[PDB]
This record gives sequence, C-alpha cells and structure tokens, in this order.
Amino acid sequence: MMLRYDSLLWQCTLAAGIWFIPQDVAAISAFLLYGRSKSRTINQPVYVDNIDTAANEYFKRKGLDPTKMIMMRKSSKITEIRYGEMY
Amino acid sequence: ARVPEDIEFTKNRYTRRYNLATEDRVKLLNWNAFCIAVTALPIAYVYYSWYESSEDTDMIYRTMDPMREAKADYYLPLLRGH
Amino acid sequence: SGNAARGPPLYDLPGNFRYAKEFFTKPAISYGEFHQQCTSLRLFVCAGTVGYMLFSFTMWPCRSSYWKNWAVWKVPGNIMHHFSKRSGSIFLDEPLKRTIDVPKTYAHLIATRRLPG
Amino acid sequence: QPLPHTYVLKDLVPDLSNFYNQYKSIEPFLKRRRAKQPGEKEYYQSIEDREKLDGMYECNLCACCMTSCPSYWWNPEYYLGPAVLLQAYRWIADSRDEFTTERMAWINDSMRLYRCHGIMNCTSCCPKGLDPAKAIAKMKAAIAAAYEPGWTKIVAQESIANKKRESGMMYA
Amino acid sequence: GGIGGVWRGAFEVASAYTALNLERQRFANIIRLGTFCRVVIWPVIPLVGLFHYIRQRDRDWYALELLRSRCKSEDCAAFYDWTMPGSSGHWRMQNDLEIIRRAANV
Amino acid sequence: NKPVVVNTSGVVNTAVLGISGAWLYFYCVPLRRKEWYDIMMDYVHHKRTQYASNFPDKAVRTALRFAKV
Amino acid sequence: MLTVDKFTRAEALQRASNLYYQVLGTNWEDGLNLVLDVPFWESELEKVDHMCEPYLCDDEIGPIIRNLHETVNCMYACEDVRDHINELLELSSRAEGVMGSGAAASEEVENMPEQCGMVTKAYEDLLARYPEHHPKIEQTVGHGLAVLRQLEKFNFKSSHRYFF
Amino acid sequence: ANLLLVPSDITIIEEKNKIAKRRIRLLEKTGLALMFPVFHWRYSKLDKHDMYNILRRKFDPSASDPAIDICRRRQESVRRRVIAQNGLLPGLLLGVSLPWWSLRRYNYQSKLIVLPFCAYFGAICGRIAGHGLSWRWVETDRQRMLGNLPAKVYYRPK
Ligand SMILES: CCCCCCCCCCCCCCCCCC(=O)OC[C@H](COP(=O)([O-])OCC(O)COP(=O)([O-])OC[C@@H](COC(=O)CCCCCCCCCCCCCCCCC)OC(=O)CCCCCCCCCCCCCCCCC)OC(=O)CCCCCCCCCCCCCCCCC
Ligand SMILES: CCCCCCCCCCCCCCCCCC(=O)OC[C@H](COP(=O)([O-])OCC(O)COP(=O)([O-])OC[C@@H](COC(=O)CCCCCCCCCCCCCCCCC)OC(=O)CCCCCCCCCCCCCCCCC)OC(=O)CCCCCCCCCCCCCCCCC
Ligand SMILES: CCCCCCCCCCCCCCCCCC(=O)OC[C@H](COP(=O)([O-])OCC(O)COP(=O)([O-])OC[C@@H](COC(=O)CCCCCCCCCCCCCCCCC)OC(=O)CCCCCCCCCCCCCCCCC)OC(=O)CCCCCCCCCCCCCCCCC
Ligand SMILES: CCCCCCCCCCCCCCCCCC(=O)OC[C@H](COP(=O)([O-])OCC[N+](C)(C)C)OC(=O)CCCCCCCCCCCCCCCCC
Ligand SMILES: CCCCCCCCCCCCCCCCCC(=O)OC[C@H](COP(=O)([O-])OCC[N+](C)(C)C)OC(=O)CCCCCCCCCCCCCCCCC
Ligand SMILES: CCCCCCCCCCCCCCCCCC(=O)OC[C@H](COP(=O)([O-])OCC[N+](C)(C)C)OC(=O)CCCCCCCCCCCCCCCCC
Ligand SMILES: COC1=C(OC)C(=O)C(C/C=C(\C)CC/C=C(\C)CC/C=C(\C)CC/C=C(\C)CC/C=C(\C)CC/C=C(\C)CC/C=C(\C)CCC=C(C)C)=C(C)C1=O
Ligand SMILES: CCCCCCCC/C=C\CCCCCCCC(=O)OC[C@H](COP(=O)(O)OCCN)OC(=O)CCCCCCC/C=C\CCCCCCCC
Ligand SMILES: CCCCCCCC/C=C\CCCCCCCC(=O)O[C@H](COC(=O)CCCCCCC/C=C/CCCCCCCC)COP(=O)(O)OCCN
Ligand code: SF4
Ligand code: F3S
Ligand SMILES: [K+]
Repeated sequence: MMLRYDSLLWQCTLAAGIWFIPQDVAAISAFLLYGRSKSRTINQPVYVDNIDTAANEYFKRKGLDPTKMIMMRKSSKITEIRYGEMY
Repeated sequence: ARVPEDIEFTKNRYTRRYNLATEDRVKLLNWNAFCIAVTALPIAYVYYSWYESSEDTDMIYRTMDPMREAKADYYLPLLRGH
Repeated sequence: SGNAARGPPLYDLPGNFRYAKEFFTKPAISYGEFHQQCTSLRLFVCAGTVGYMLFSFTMWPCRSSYWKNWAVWKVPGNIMHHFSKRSGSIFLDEPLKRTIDVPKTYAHLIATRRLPG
Repeated sequence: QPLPHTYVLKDLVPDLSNFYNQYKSIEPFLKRRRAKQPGEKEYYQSIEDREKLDGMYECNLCACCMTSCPSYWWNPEYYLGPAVLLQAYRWIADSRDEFTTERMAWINDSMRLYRCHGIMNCTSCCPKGLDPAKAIAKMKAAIAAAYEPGWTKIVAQESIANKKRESGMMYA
Repeated sequence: GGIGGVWRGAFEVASAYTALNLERQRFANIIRLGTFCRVVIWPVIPLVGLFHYIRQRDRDWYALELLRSRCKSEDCAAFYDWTMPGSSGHWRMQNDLEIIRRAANV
Repeated sequence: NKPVVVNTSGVVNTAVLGISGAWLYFYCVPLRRKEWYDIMMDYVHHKRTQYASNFPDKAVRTALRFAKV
Repeated sequence: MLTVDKFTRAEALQRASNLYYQVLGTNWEDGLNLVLDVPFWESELEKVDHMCEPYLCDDEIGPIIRNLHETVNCMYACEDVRDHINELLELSSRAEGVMGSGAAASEEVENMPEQCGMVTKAYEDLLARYPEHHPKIEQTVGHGLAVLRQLEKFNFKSSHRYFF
Repeated sequence: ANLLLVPSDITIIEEKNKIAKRRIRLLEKTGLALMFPVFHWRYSKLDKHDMYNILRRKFDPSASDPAIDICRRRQESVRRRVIAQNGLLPGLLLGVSLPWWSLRRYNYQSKLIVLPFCAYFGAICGRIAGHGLSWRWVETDRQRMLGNLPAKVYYRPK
C-alpha cells in the first residue's frame, strides 16, 4: 500500500501516544503509589544484619523448636523460614 | 461463492421472507432481555450489602439504644482525629 | 456525533414534563420517541430520588459526628491522611497501653447495662 | 491519484454518480406555497438576508470535501457528506424559501446529518475556501432548537405530494 | 428410529423456543422494559446505594459514640485509633490483634 | 468539644448533591456519552452477510453433525 | 386482540392517522430505523386494527386503514429487497481484503450479474405492485441499485435517472 | 543488608491450634485453581498458596479459646474469598461467546471493537456474582480484616 509519514493513520497514532501515554503513566503510577502506601503500613520491609542471629531470636520469642523449622534462601537478600511439618 | 439466484422476496406484510433485518430485530430483543436480567446485580448489591464494623454494633443498639432515641454525649476529638 | 433530534434539551423543564407525562398517557409508536419519554422521565425520577434523600437527612438527621469529616474543605486533608500513615506491621509488637480496657468494659455493659464497680 | 475511496472508471477519472444522486435528493430548487401572482416582480430580499448566502452559494460541487470526510469513507450511501449538507443549509437559510421546516425535518436523520464528527478535513481541502464544517454545525443547532413532535408527519405529507414524480432520488 | 430417533426428537423439543414465536405485544414490551432499565433504573440505583451507605455507616459510627459515652472515657485512641492501618483502629480489631500477640509470643 | 447537638444535615446534603450531580451528569448530559452508538453506526451497521462463512456457525454446525443432531 | 380498553371513533381515527404518518415519514433507507421502530409499529398496528375494526366501512377511517396497511406492506417488501442488496455490497467489500489491500481478501461473488438481474427484477415488481409508494421505493431500493451499479455494469430502466 | 521472611503471628497460632487436616471442598479446589498468580515484588498480600494452607487446617468447632475463635473466623473469610473466584470464568466465557455468536455474521472490525469490551464486562459481572453469592457483601469489617492478614511478615528484630 501507499504509506506516508504525514498520513492520517501514522499521525493519529503519534498524536494518540503523545496525548495518552503521559496521562496513563501518571494514572497508573498514582494507583501504584496508593498500593505502596497500604503495603508499607501493613508489612514494612525490615533489614537484619545477620540472618542466623535473627532466626535464633525469632525461634526463642515464638517458642518454636529450630529442628522442625526449615530455613531456605529464596534470593541473595531474601531468606524465608517455613514449617517443616505442614500439610 | 455463488449467491442463490431464486430468492422469493417479501411481497407484503403477511408473506414475508426471513432476512437479516428480522434477525437483527431478534438481536434487539435478546440484548434488551439481557439488560433486564443484568439489572438484578446492582439491585442485589444494594439490597444485600451491609456496612458494619463488627457484631458489637447490633449488640450496642440492643442494650444501649433500643428505640434509636438515646442521646449520647458528644466528644469531638473521638471521630475528628485531633 | 449523536442521534437525530428527538426532543427538548434537559434544561427545558416544561418541554420535558410533556414527554414524561406522555409516558403514561400516549403510548409511543417509535423507538426514538419512547426513548425520549424515558429520558424526560429520568429527569424527574432522578430529581425525586435526590429530593427525598435531602428531605430524609433533614427530617431524620444522621446522629454521629463522623460526618464532619465529609466537609468539602476537609477532603484534601483526608486524602493526605491515607497516604501518610506510619509505616510498620499491622501486627502488634508490644502491648498497647490504654487507660481503659474497652473490651472488658464493653462485656460488662452488655451483660448488666452497668459499668464495672 | 483519483479522489479517495471512489470507484475509478479509468486512470484518474472517478465515479461520482452517488454524489450527484445525493445532491438531487435535497431538491435544490426554491419552493413557495403560493405561485407567482400576475404582475408580481422579483421576490423581496434585503441585502442583509442576501448576505447570509455568501459563503454557501459559491460551491462548485468538485467533491473534494466529499471524499476527504472519513464519515463519507465508511458510509458513502447513507451519509450525505459535507457538500450536500452545505447546499441543504443554503436553501434552509434562504429567506425566499418557505419550506424551511420541511427541509429541516427531512435532514434531521442520524445517518444523513449526524455522521459528521467535526473532523474538519472538509474545510481544509476546499478549493474555493468555503467552510462546510461551519455550515453543518449551524444546521445542527437550528434543527435542535426548532424540533417539534409533528415533524415526522410533515415529512410524510411531503412524501405524499411527491407520489407522481418520476424515478430518481427525491424528498421522501 | 431406534435410539437415534429419541436423541433427535428430544433435541427438537429442547431447541423449540425462538424469539419469533413471541406475541407482538410481548415482543415490544421486552424492548420497552429493557430500554426503561438502561435509561431510568440504572442511574437511580447508585443514588439509592449511596443513601444506604450513609445510613449504615452512621449507624456504625454512632454506636461507637454511644459506647464511649457510657464508658465516660476521654481516651479516644482506645476506641478508634486513627494511626493504625486498615480497619485495625477499631477497638474490637485492636483486641483481636492483642489476642494474637499474646497467644503467639512468649 | 462537647456540643449538645451536631448539625449534619447541611454537610450530608452537600455531599449527596455533589456525588449525585457528578454521576447524573456523566450519565445524562454529555454528548460523549453516546460515543458507543456512533462507533457501532460508523463501522458495524449494515456490514453483515449470511453467505460468508464464520467460525461460530461452523463450530455449531460441526458439533451438531458430530452428535448426529 | 385481547384487551378491555375502549376507544371512541375520534380516538381511533387519531391513532390510525398518527401511525400512518409515522411509518410513511420515517426514513426506510436507514436499516436501524426499521429495526428499532418495527417492533413499536407492530404493537401499535395490532391495537389500531382492533379499535378500527367497526370502522372499516367508515368514509374517514376506512381510507386511512387501507393506506396504513398498504404502507406496511410496502415497507416490508422494500426492506427485504434492500436487505439482500446490502449483503451483496458487504460481500464485495470483504472481497477487497484488509485495508482494501487484498491482504486477507475473501472469495468474490461469481454470479454478480445474475444477482443484479434478480434484484432489478424485484425492483420492477415493487413499482408495479405499489404505484403510490414510488418515493419510498426509490429511496430504499432504487438508491441501492445505484450503489450496485458502481460495482457492476448492468442495465435497468431507471439507470439514466441515477446518472448512469 | 538482608531481609528475613518468617510466618506471621496469626500463622503461628493456626499451626499451634490445628487438630487435623480439613478436606478441601470441590468449589474450593476450583476456586484456588482459577485464582490468578500473584508475583511478589514485596510481601503484603495473601496468595493462592497461603490460602490453601489456611483451608487445609482443621479447628475444633466447640473450642471457646479466643485465639481459636480468631482462627475459625479467618478461615471462613478465606473460604468465601476462594469460592468467589469460581464466578470469574463463567462470566468471561459468556462475555465472549454470547456477543460473538450475536455478531457472527458481521465484519471483523465489529468483533474487534465489541468483543474485548464485552469480555471484560462479562468477567466483571461474573466477579460481582461470585463475590455476592459467596456472602462477601455481608462480612463485617472485622471478618474482612482477619481474612486479609498476611501469612508472611518481614522479621522485626527486638
Ligand atoms: C416431552 C414433550 C414435552 C412438551 C411440553 C409438555 C406438553 C406435552 C405433555 C404430554 C407429554 C407426553 C410424554 C411423551 C413421552 C415420550 C413418548 C412420545 O411421545 O414419543 C413420541 C414418539 C412415539 O409415538 P407415540 O405417539 O408415543 O405413539 C406411537 C405409537 O403408539 C406406536 O407405538 P410403537 O410401538 O411404534 O412405539 C414404540 C414405543 C416403545 O415405547 C414404549 O414401550 C411405550 C411407552 C413409552 C413411555 C416413555 C416414557 C418416557 C421414558 C423415559 C423415562 C425416564 C425415567 C427417568 C427417571 C428418573 C431417574 C433417572 O416408543 C415410544 O413410545 C417412544 C418412547 C420415547 C422415550 C424417550 C422420551 C424422550 C427422552 C427422555 C427420556 C430419555 C430416556 C433415556 C434412557 C436411556 C437408557 C440407556 O416418539 C418419537 O418418535 C420421539 C421420542 C423422543 C421424544 C422426545 C420428547 C422431548 C424431550 C425433551 C423435552 C424438553 C421440554 C422443554 C423443557 C425441559 C426443561 C428441563
Ligand atoms: C469496562 C466494562 C464495560 C465495557 C463495555 C461492555 C459492553 C456491553 C454492555 C452491555 C449492556 C447493554 C449494551 C447495549 C444494549 C443494546 C441497546 C440497543 O440496541 O439500543 C439501540 C442502540 C442505541 O440505544 P440507546 O440506548 O438509545 O443509545 C445509547 C446512547 O448512548 C444514549 O444513551 P442515554 O441518552 O440513555 O445516556 C445513557 C448512557 C450513558 O453512557 C455512559 O455512561 C457513558 C458510556 C460511554 C461509552 C464508553 C465506552 C466506549 C467504547 C466504544 C467502543 C470501542 C471502540 C474501539 C476501541 C478498541 C479498539 C481496539 O448510556 C449508554 O451509553 C449505554 C450504557 C450501556 C452500554 C454502554 C456501556 C459502556 C460502559 C463503559 C464503562 C466505562 C466507563 C468509563 C468512564 C470514564 C469517565 C472519564 O442503537 C444500536 O443498537 C445501534 C447499533 C448500530 C450497529 C448495528 C448493530 C445491529 C443492530 C441490531 C440490534 C443489535 C442490538 C445490540 C447492539 C450492540 C451490538 C454489539
Ligand atoms: C448438566 C449439564 C447439562 C444440562 C444443563 C442444564 C439444562 C437446563 C434445562 C432447563 C433450563 C434451560 C435454561 C434456558 C436456556 C434456553 C436457551 C434457548 O432457548 O435459546 C434460544 C436461542 C434461540 O432463540 P432466538 O431468540 O431465536 O435467538 C436466535 C439466536 O440466539 C441469535 O441470538 P443473538 O445473536 O441475538 O444473541 C443472543 C444474545 C444477545 O446478547 C449478546 O450476545 C450480548 C450479551 C451481553 C453482552 C455482555 C456479555 C457479558 C455476559 C455476562 C454473563 C453473566 C455473568 C454473571 C454470571 C456468572 C456466573 C455466576 O442474547 C443474550 O445474551 C441474552 C441473554 C438473556 C439472559 C436472561 C436471563 C434470565 C434471568 C431470569 C431470572 C432468574 C431466574 C428466575 C429467578 C428470579 C429470582 C428473582 O438459542 C440459542 O441461543 C442458540 C444459539 C446457537 C445455535 C446452536 C444451538 C441451538 C440449535 C440450533 C440448530 C439449528 C439447526 C438448523 C438446521 C436447518 C436445516 C435442517
Ligand atoms: C410517576 C413516576 C414514576 C417513575 C418511576 C421511576 C422508577 C425508578 C426505579 C429506580 C429503582 C432503584 C432501585 C435501587 C435498589 C434498591 C434496593 C433496596 O434495597 O430496596 C429496598 C430498601 C429498603 O431499605 P431498608 O432500610 O429496609 O434496608 C434494606 C437493606 N439495606 C439497608 C442493606 C439496603 O430501600 C429501598 O426501598 C430503596 C428505594 C427504592 C426506590 C425505587 C424508586 C421509587 C420510585 C417511586 C415513584 C413515585 C411515583 C410518583 C407518583 C405517585 C402517584 C400515586
Ligand atoms: C410524570 C413522571 C413523574 C416524574 C417521576 C417521579 C418519580 C420520583 C420518585 C422518587 C423516589 C425516591 C426514592 C428514594 C430512595 C432513597 C431513599 C431510600 O431508599 O430510603 C428508604 C426510605 C426509608 O429510609 P429512611 O432512611 O429515609 O428512613 C428514615 C425514617 N425513619 C427514621 C422513620 C426510619 O424509604 C424510601 O425510599 C421512601 C421513598 C419515598 C419517595 C416518594 C417519591 C414521590 C415522588 C412524587 C412525584 C410525583 C410525580 C407526578 C407526575 C404527574 C405527571 C402529570
Ligand atoms: C442549592 C445549592 C446546592 C449545592 C450543592 C453542591 C454540590 C457539590 C459539593 C461537593 C461535594 C463533594 C463530596 C465528596 C464526598 C465527601 C468527601 C469524602 O468522602 O472524603 C472524605 C473521606 C473520609 O476519609 P476518612 O475515613 O479518613 O475520614 C476520617 C478523617 N480523619 C482520619 C481525619 C479522622 O476521605 C477519604 O476516604 C479519602 C479519599 C477522598 C476521595 C474524595 C473524592 C472526591 C470526588 C471528586 C469528584 C470530582 C468530579 C468532577 C471532576 C471535574 C474535573 C474537571
Ligand atoms: C477493510 O478496509 C477497511 C474499511 O473498509 C473500507 C474501513 O471502513 C476501516 C475503518 C474501520 C474502523 C476505524 C473500525 C476499527 C478498525 C480497526 C480498530 C482496525 C481494524 C484492522 C486491523 C486491526 C488490521 C487487520 C490486522 C492486520 C492487518 C495485521 C497487522 C499485523 C501485521 C500485518 C504484522 C504481520 C507481519 C508478519 C506476519 C511478517 C512476519 C515476519 C517475519 C516472519 C520475519 C522473520 C525474520 C527473521 C529474521 C526470522 C478500516 C480500518 C479498513 O481497513
Ligand atoms: C499532573 C498531576 C498528576 C497527579 C496524579 C495523582 C493524583 C492523586 C489524586 C488523589 C488521590 C487520592 C486517593 C485516596 C484514596 C483513599 C481511599 C480511602 O480512604 O478509602 C477508604 C475509606 C475508609 O476505609 P479505611 O479507612 O481504609 O477502612 C476501611 C473501612 N473502615 O473510604 C471511606 O471512608 C469512604 C470514601 C467515600 C466514598 C464516597 C462515594 C460513595 C461510595 C458508596 C456508594 C454506594 C454503594 C455502591 C452502589 C452501587 C450500585 C450500582
Ligand atoms: C450457559 C452456560 C453455563 C456454564 C456453567 C456455569 C456455572 C457457573 C458456576 C460457577 C460460578 C458461580 C459463582 C461462584 C461461586 C460463589 C460461591 C459459592 O460457592 O456460593 C455458594 C452459594 O451460591 C450458590 O449456591 C450458587 C449456585 C449457582 C447455581 C444456581 C442454579 C442451581 C440449579 C442448577 C440446575 C442444573 C440442571 C441440570 C440438568 C441436568 C440434566 C441431565 C456459597 O454457599 P456455601 O456457604 O458454600 O454453601 C451454600 C449451601 N450450604
Ligand atoms: S471542495 Fe468546496 S467547492 Fe468543492 S464541493 Fe466541497 S465545498 Fe463545494
Ligand atoms: S470532514 Fe467530515 S466529519 Fe464533518 S466537519 Fe467535515 S463533514
Ligand atoms: K428559509
């Protein structure tokens, strides 16, 4: 077909992108911000220097025997503790 | 393709061929039938939804305001935040 | 953009009232006019619904003082409130220190309609 | 290239028969309720009234605006198009014509008139510098303000008056 | 026709209904009722819902005011702490969290 | 801080009008509200045929044939 | 009809006359007008016939009923023919492909001239059958033939009056 | 530094007070299956896996311990959430098939214009119906909060 940069099809697409993308990104960002606001209040990430010391403290406070608790490292900076005897 | 060449077109209001115009009229009835049925959702939500903090609300009215008349001393800072 | 002219504009009260009245008296003989009868009828039905709501909240006002928070000039403050809550965990790390034990006091009031002691 | 979205008869020669048929539909000839009485000279028309037609009677019917309207690309056989709508308002605006209500009633159709979405590709390409978009907007405003429940009957009565006409597009 | 005949016969009865079999009056009334729903009923419903929301929330909040008045306590945070996330500010929710904390920690 | 009564009718009624007005406006006043009617008229109306194959008819036809109706 | 409503002859005359002009004044060319309105016309037409039954010999209501019935006959007949023309035009459009480029072009109509011959024959039948509704016939079917004439070169009596 | 993820306090109580396994009902199985995956850039929301654990544990109906009562209330809230997920799929399928059959004879442009919107609207109607039939519209704020308490929380030292 005959395609031209100044065509209505291409120019409309550029006009739509310029007009809507700035609005959509702002609108999406605002929603993301609201989600972050609730997330941090419900469960804020907290950093611990040494996992082992924190894990031992956690077991002591909750009265959990470390033997029955499985510790795994999901990521480099993420370590997760799970119940070994869980259905 | 080859469209049929022996179509018996409608001659009057009582000798009618089935055409897409009639089928469109059937669509109109069905889409409007959906609108009647779908109206049940918004009506159902308004009729069934409740907004209560907990089960104590009903107990409070049963014991401290059974007639919806018992006045309560107002202390603005409670619900005003400051 | 739009249908073909079917009736009066919204702000024309006497014109709309005529179509709303015909909704009950003169049956429509076309979709366009029947739709106009509904739209004109919608004006008064919506006005009546809002009218009763305003009347209801005057004849039987809301009793709680919470509704002072719905003032227009307080709306931006309320928006900022939900975006500025303290970060932490929903679970309590340490017991809360209140001068009154509401759950215990509440239990006594329900059981006896009388404050403890 | 030939005019957009037209059936090319040969090379650059387009097929504008539909445009001619649409133009004949609006019946672009002066209509009066009373025939010219004997001894009566030209109908009275002031300069001010004559000035209203200045931007509309100059159309050369080239159809540049007709084929530049996207609404005409999609519904060529139902939408009258910028050129035919401009001429329809020219007769409506004319003071001498006495069938203003009949013309407005006929043109007050969703397909005929309200497919115009204000794109303005019509005014941009007009060789003679006319403003079909402006005239189309005025006609919509006039129709909306002047609509009456009895317009449909008016169209029917005029259709009965055209019962003995020959074949071809017309008021109906 | 055997078993197949029964299968086809049952389907023929099952698929009998069509909109073309409706009476002229009912055919139009269904369209009228559907059009009435979109124009009138739909915009009205949210207004009624808003009315009930206000009335019920007022009932809920006023109950908190009644409780505080009987307790004759000025410790507002004990009844509804506005700094806590979500719905945890309500005194009942605070008690539930307190129970959870006590039963979990040593 | 301890008023005998609290005036709520004014504030509540104002909110009702503002919320009701906005919703009733968006649903009644604008011409943009008839955008879906325009799109259907522009691109969907009268663009139909019964002599062209379509998947929904083919799917129904094959299933009926498969089950011997 | 099953109804308990009662109307005077003056009311019956008004209802029949209103329906007659509503149908005749409507633009039949736009398919959506008939789709949306016909359900309303039929419901009214059933009521009009019931109330006007005792006036079928009336010197005023009688002629209105005959014209009303004749107009409804013509409306259905013209709609059916024009509905077939729309199908032929839609088939031709889809045969062009995507963006009219033929990218996903469908199969063309192999018997287009035969269809044109069939449609024009039906068009002539309407003119003879409904001599008092030519303006409406030309609006719907006559204009439809002109659109087809652009796609295919065929001859019909009124072709020259459509600038062909 | 490092982040440590540990079971939440309410999760600990559930493990301590569970008496046996709880059978997963048919609608609960389908509901969990149809629940969308939840990527976890951070941890603040219950996913399908956490809900399964909650529904798997069994508690004593007659126990009067306040802690056990909270566990039962949390489990009921999660159950209503899970079974409500069954309404999404029927709405989506009806949202696509019904309009598609209606517009079968029309051109492709119409199907592109109409089907995407009808599909989303159908799913929305299904989700409303599912949540409505699952008794979610009558839950108190207390019950809803318990059903939404996270199962995993970042550890807070001291
Ligand atoms: C149903 C219509 C409803 C309409 C609306 C209501 C108004 C009507 C009211 C009156 C209804 C009468 C009921 C008629 C029963 C069927 C017999 C009949 O009329 O057959 C005609 C005709 C036989 O002619 P005839 O006039 O009876 O007499 C012939 C001469 O006498 C010459 O005799 P012959 O010796 O040549 O004939 C041989 C004879 C030999 O028959 C006899 O021995 C005579 C007595 C037959 C009695 C049949 C009773 C029904 C049997 C099924 C019982 C199921 C129990 C389930 C229990 C619950 C727990 C499972 O064959 C029959 O009589 C045919 C029996 C057909 C049975 C199948 C019925 C339909 C399907 C449903 C049952 C499926 C069962 C599957 C079993 C699979 C096993 C592996 O049969 C056929 O040709 C077609 C058969 C299929 C009929 C389909 C009916 C429609 C079903 C769908 C309805 C859906 C309604 C819409 C809403 C539904 C919402 C959910
Ligand atoms: C996100 C989820 C939702 C997505 C959409 C879901 C879609 C399914 C909805 C199901 C509900 C019922 C649908 C309509 C039922 C049928 C009505 C009907 O036939 O009436 C005659 C109908 C006109 O009825 P009417 O009620 O007198 O006119 C409505 C006017 O707006 C005059 O209205 P009014 O004066 O009464 O004012 C009230 C107005 C009030 O309207 C509104 O409230 C505004 C809505 C504006 C439209 C928004 C969506 C625009 C989408 C455009 C299409 C997509 C373009 C492509 C984009 C993607 C490209 C990849 O209400 C409406 O516009 C109608 C509401 C119900 C349908 C539209 C629902 C839109 C939902 C939008 C939700 C999001 C809102 C965000 C707002 C953001 C604010 C900043 O005319 C036609 O049927 C014309 C058809 C032309 C083509 C030929 C088709 C064959 C004809 C044979 C019969 C076929 C019947 C079925 C037609 C549809 C086939 C697909
Ligand atoms: C265990 C498994 C097995 C057993 C299962 C259970 C069995 C139970 C049996 C007893 C109960 C039955 C229930 C009723 C079903 C009856 C269906 C029926 O009769 O359909 C009639 C109908 C034909 O009638 P028609 O009027 O002429 O229609 C023509 C076409 O349908 C053309 O139609 P269209 O193109 O116009 O499009 C249609 C579409 C047009 O609309 C659309 O397409 C658009 C749809 C809207 C747009 C948005 C989509 C979103 C959808 C959301 C879905 C819901 C979500 C929420 C719920 C989620 C789940 C919780 O219409 C609709 O969608 C309208 C729906 C209206 C809903 C009304 C609901 C009523 C509620 C009543 C109240 C509740 C109950 C009472 C209690 C009340 C308490 C207060 O048949 C079909 O639809 C079939 C179409 C497919 C054809 C193949 C199948 C049929 C066989 C044809 C064979 C032809 C062979 C020819 C051979 C020729 C050469 C030999
Ligand atoms: C003559 C004009 C006629 C115009 C007709 C216009 C019809 C408009 C229809 C709108 C429907 C809106 C429904 C919203 C959903 C409500 C569901 C619900 O919960 O309802 C029960 C509840 C009952 O309240 P409740 O306090 O018992 O609690 C129910 C439970 N909760 C609290 C959880 C909701 O509320 C209502 O009844 C809602 C109001 C219904 C109003 C419907 C429209 C009234 C139209 C009156 C027309 C007057 C004619 C004037 C001339 C008279 C001449 C004699
Ligand atoms: C011709 C067309 C006429 C135009 C249309 C007219 C229709 C207007 C209908 C309005 C309905 C109002 C519904 C309100 C819903 C919101 C409140 C709610 O649901 O609360 C439950 C409420 C009760 O809840 P409550 O919270 O108010 O109760 C508090 C009261 N105590 C403390 C005692 C409990 O009940 C109602 O909704 C009652 C609604 C009554 C509405 C009456 C409307 C009359 C309209 C007259 C119009 C006359 C037209 C004449 C036309 C003549 C033509 C020639
Ligand atoms: C005859 C004269 C009649 C005059 C009528 C005048 C009508 C117009 C008046 C406007 C009324 C507005 C009422 C809004 C509702 C009340 C506020 C509310 O609920 O917020 C408090 C609520 C209360 O929250 P809260 O629960 O935190 O409140 C407690 C407050 N503390 C914590 C301090 C104790 O705030 C929130 O929930 C936060 C979000 C607020 C969202 C606000 C929505 C605004 C809507 C804007 C619509 C604009 C449409 C037009 C846009 C055009 C753009 C070009
Ligand atoms: C049919 O003609 C038309 C009309 O009738 C005249 C209209 O009215 C209208 C107006 C109608 C409207 C405005 C209604 C709304 C229309 C919309 C939204 C557009 C509808 C049309 C479409 C979506 C176009 C249909 C889809 C397509 C053409 C597909 C687009 C994508 C394409 C072409 C990419 C495909 C490319 C390939 C397959 C190449 C693959 C490449 C490789 C394999 C290379 C590999 C290389 C290596 C190194 C391995 C239009 C648009 C029209 O096109
Ligand atoms: C170039 C500049 C770009 C800028 C981009 C960014 C712009 C940002 C603009 C500001 C956005 C601010 C958003 C704030 C959202 C806050 C929402 C909020 O607080 O909601 C919850 C809050 C209470 O909840 P919580 O305190 O969390 O506790 C749970 C309940 N006790 O809600 C409320 O108090 C009610 C809010 C007012 C509602 C008013 C409308 C009425 C709603 C009900 C209608 C009736 C029922 C439905 C009927 C439907 C029938 C079909
Ligand atoms: C046309 C195509 C249809 C395709 C199938 C669609 C099926 C849709 C089913 C899934 C969606 C439903 C909503 C999601 C579930 C909501 C949660 C839920 O489970 O709701 C129930 C309540 O909701 C319901 O019960 C919803 C029921 C929906 C179906 C209603 C129709 C029932 C009759 C069916 C007749 C079938 C006839 C078959 C004929 C066979 C012939 C061979 C909650 O109550 P519970 O506390 O779990 O316990 C209740 C009882 N103690
Ligand atoms: S381009 Fe100008 S002169 Fe030519 S037909 Fe259009 S309005 Fe008339
Ligand atoms: S370009 Fe077309 S949409 Fe109207 S403004 Fe001109 S006739
Ligand atoms: K004039």
